Amino acid sequence: SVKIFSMLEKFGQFHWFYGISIGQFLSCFKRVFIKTRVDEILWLLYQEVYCQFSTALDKKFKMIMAMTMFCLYKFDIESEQYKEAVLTMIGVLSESSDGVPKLTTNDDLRYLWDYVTTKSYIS
Repeated sequence: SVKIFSMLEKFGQFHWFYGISIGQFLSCFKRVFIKTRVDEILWLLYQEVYCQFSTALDKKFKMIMAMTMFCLYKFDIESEQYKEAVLTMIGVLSESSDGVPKLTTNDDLRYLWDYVTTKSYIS
């Protein structure tokens, strides 16, 4: 929760309209409970905070926030080689880290590689 709030306050200090309210965050977290267990609360928290605070951002920051929440959750859940693969994927998307990833189970990674080899950046 505090990491998500730090990301949201970074967004708020970027642009004036993109601010975040602490009371809004508590209301969203309460409505999570209104609408392996602890991981299920964490999953519902991520899904609901995105579903509420995505509409306050434009499309480009929508992709920003979506991909960075997916990255944060997957760093928390998966292993170190997975994290290295994700960082290498973001680097080759950033034209900075152009190299082989720790490709292995992680089925969606081959689909991401299929998307990126054809230079389908938007996909």
